[PDB]
Order: sequence, then structure tokens, then C-alpha cells
Amino acid sequence: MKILLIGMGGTIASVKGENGYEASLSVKEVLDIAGIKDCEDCDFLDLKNVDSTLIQPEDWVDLAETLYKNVKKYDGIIVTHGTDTLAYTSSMISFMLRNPPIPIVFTGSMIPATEENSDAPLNLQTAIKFATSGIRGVYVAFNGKVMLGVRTSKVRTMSRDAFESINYPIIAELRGEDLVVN
Amino acid sequence: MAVLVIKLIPGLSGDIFRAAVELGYRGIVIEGYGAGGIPYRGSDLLQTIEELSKEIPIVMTTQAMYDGVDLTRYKVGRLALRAGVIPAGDMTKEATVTKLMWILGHTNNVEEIKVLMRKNLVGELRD
Ligand SMILES: N[C@@H](CC(=O)O)C(=O)O
Repeated sequence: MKILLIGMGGTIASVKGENGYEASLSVKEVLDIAGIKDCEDCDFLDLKNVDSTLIQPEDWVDLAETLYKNVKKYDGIIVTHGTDTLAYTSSMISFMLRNPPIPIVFTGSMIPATEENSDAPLNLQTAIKFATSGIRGVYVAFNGKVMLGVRTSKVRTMSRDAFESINYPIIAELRGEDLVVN
Repeated sequence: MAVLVIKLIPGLSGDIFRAAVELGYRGIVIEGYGAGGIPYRGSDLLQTIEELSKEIPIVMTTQAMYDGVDLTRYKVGRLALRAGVIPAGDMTKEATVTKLMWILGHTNNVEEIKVLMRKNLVGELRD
């Protein structure tokens, strides 16, 4: 029923203005530009709005605390993040937030939700579908797959299928409106 | 919580590892070749590690993307074990480094840090 959406920034939130300058959308706007109608009874919470390259270890302590104070209040959490360090964060959170009572799903995109053929809609739709499953823990949703967050690495830099589960089966893969086990 | 991750290349020396420990780095990850190991000739690397391994955690992972590490597979690996190197097993590189940082965040007992890196905490490792 009840989903919390925490924003950290990244390419998913990106918008280039008419000038060298770079602007960021809030997590609420991302969802709406991605064209997500489903998400209902969904809250938003914008922790950061940076390129994930800037992430420091202190940023993780912030995120951990926030998550630890929301895990009882929600059935599912989604965290949108830049792809550059997405897997660093998901791994670290898995260690910090030892035993999560709910699914916590990290996602992002290689193409800003702004543009056409963005992978944002698929990623978010996937994250949300898994945030509402029964399955507690830390995960990455990307290119239609759900992967254990502490077994995920960025494997490609200029390509939709950017993340893989390493030496560990995919938790679930999308197949229409159905999340299939592995 | 300061960790240095250095990629093994042919002829690399232990020089920069002494420097890191002097600089206050509390942990070091080495990205080895294949299933893992250390050169026993061509550099002071192995002696440098046999030295610093007892003082700070020294972790070995693989430069390759899939299949992870096994220091029992080769003599080059076995030597690295004898020198006190902690294997990363089948952990991702992201898991290996964050796991280390998190452990160093509340302990410095190399020997303890070592049993921890070899234990499956959250589903990150086959132990
Ligand atoms: N440099 C970007 C890349 C991305 O999000 O795709 C970031 O990680 O914030």
C-alpha cells in the first residue's frame, strides 16, 4: 500500500538548461515526468540532488538514519540515485541497515526522465512493483531486473543494461506486468 | 574508515603500501589477477605485505568481473595467504570495499577484521 520515495539525484533527475548550467528535478517531479500514474499513497523525500560521483561515506550515514526511521512507517522504500556510485551505496546500506523489515529498492537511469526513450519509466515501474512485494531487504532495480544490492556492480557505462548481479542469481526479472522469480 | 584500493600490475612494488599506512590509511584492498595471489619475485611487494598485513587489513580481490577469488588455487595465492592476506571470495568490488570500511568503523584488530571479512554478513559472500 504505502511507498516512500527518497531522492539523491543523478542522471534520472537531470535537466540541462539553455546554458552550461545543470538543473535537478525533485523525486516527485521525476516520478511524474516518468509518467507513473500507479504510485498512490506514495510520499516523497529529497535527501540530496547531486551527481552520484560526489557521494561521500558521510552521505551513507545520512541515508542509513533516514531509512532506519522510516522502515516501520512504510511497506516499501525506493531510493533514486545516480548510476556512478549506486552500487556503492546499495552495498553499504546493506551492511548498515542490518535487518530491514521491508524491501528497500535502489534505482536510477542512464537516460534522464526528461528525454524520450528514457529507461526511467521501466526502472521506476520495476522498483515500485518490487517495493510492494513481500520481500524484505536491499535491492537494485535496473533494466527490468531486481538484484540483491550487496551483489550488484555497474558493468557498463554507455548502455541501458548497466547493472548486473555478480555470481548470484537475479532476484526477479520483469515480464509484462509480472515480476518473475529469476 | 580511510581505505586505499590499488590495482596489481606487473612490477608494482610495496613502496606505495608503506606510504599509505604512514598516511593513516586503516585498510588496503588489492585487486589481484584472476583467482588471486602475490608475486614472490620481481619486487619487494610480498615482503612488504608479509610485514604490513599484521598491522592493517590487506584484502585481495580480482581485477576480473566474474567468479571472484580463491587464494588456495595457486602457490601465488597460497603465499599471499601465508603473508596474512584476506581473500574477498566471491564478493563484488563494491561489497568488498564498503564491507571493509564498515568493519573498520568499529574495530582495528586485524585478526578480528579478518574473520569478519570471511563471514557472510548480509548475503554478500559464500562462506
Ligand atoms: N554521472 C551520473 C551518471 C548516471 O546517473 O547515470 C551520476 O551518477 O549521477
